[PDB]
Amino acid sequence: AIQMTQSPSSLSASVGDRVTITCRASQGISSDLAWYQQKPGKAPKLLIYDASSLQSGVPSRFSGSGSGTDFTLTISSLQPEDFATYYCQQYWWYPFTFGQGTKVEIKRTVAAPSVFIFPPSDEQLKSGTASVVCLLNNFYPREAKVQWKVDNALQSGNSQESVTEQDSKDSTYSLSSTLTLSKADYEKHKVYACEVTQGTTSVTKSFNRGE
Amino acid sequence: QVQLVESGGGVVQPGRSLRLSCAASGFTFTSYGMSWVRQAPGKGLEWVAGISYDASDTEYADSVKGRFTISRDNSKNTLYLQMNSLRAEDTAVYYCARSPDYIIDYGFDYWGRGTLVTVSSASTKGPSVFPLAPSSTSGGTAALGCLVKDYFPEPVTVSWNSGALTSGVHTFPAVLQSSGLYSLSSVVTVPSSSLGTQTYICNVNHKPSNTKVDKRVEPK
Ligand SMILES: [K+]
Ligand SMILES: [K+]
Repeated sequence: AIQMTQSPSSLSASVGDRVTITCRASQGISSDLAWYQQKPGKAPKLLIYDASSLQSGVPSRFSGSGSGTDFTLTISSLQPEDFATYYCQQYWWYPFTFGQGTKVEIKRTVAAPSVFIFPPSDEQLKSGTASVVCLLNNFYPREAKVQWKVDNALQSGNSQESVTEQDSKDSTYSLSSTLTLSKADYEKHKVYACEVTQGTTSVTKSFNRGE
Repeated sequence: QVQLVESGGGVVQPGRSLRLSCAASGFTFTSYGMSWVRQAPGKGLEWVAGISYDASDTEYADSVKGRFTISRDNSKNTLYLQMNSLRAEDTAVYYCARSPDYIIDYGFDYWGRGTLVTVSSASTKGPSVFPLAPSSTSGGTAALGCLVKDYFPEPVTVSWNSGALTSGVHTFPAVLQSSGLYSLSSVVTVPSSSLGTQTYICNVNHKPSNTKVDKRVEPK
């Protein structure tokens, strides 16, 4: 099958910026390429067909170019409704294949997270498992290092991270890190700490099992 | 008014079969090629199968050849996808999509709403909702929330105070645990001075199990 590769996987831009998204095919596909826009929870919307032909109802700031194996999608003046994920698709030969997608996100100033730690509830402990949740609230950019320490012992393999999309108010992200332990392991230890590192700042929020 | 409406999604155990339908309206259905496109949770788009206007030609993705069959009833304006020998990797939202052609060239100009297919041996289960309680250990702002743990399948919806509280609400996407069940947290930041007077209740709806849970999150 023909492999489609997009670049970059994600990019941050501002309203009014000129944005260019590249799509490359592993084989020549002439001009049989389409571009799509997709927003969270919605179906994709066709933007361009035949590499350069604009689909009806698509603003003229969207334009496509290229042929063979090198294609580009250009947004001349980025608008607030353009922040979304964009896919290319070849229909040169079966099976039809998509690119992995390029996420166009909102650029903003760096923001440090507000860190909160939540012990497991007494209700959950009666089930036999303990979930310890660390919350990183309203930070930018997306990157952050979160480490769990249980009585100064660094934890690994027993935590999962989840990130929200950019907030509609301040364009920041939020992140949860959930430490999952058995009830027995949780009762055998005292100090539970969540260390969040971003840039030149490390913040450790902790609690002592009992207080 | 072009409308494409999928149906037939849900939970199916591995190895079983499931049949999706797509009801079309608003255009001459017999003149356009149709396709199925799927999207795994948090992944990209994958073209699944396509069929010509007169049903005389069908094409399939490599991962589904020999397992899936696409067909159409041009007298009922309905598209079908028969999915046999289903695997966990087939878990995705499935869209039916029209091409502006009698075959399936020139992209996909109209899409349905999508229907979720979850392939797993896990049984349907409503969520257990545990409190993420505040202390105030954070100044004028306090954080609280609800741990929505061990439900199947997707999705759950979370509101706060029956929808009256929307500012500062963050509901994280679910993660699939090793048990096969899903889990997520929903959090909200509130004025810490309100913790003694205002009540905060998360409302968790799980339509697949017909379960709604209301959890009062009180300071501890
Ligand atoms: K027509
Ligand atoms: K064929």
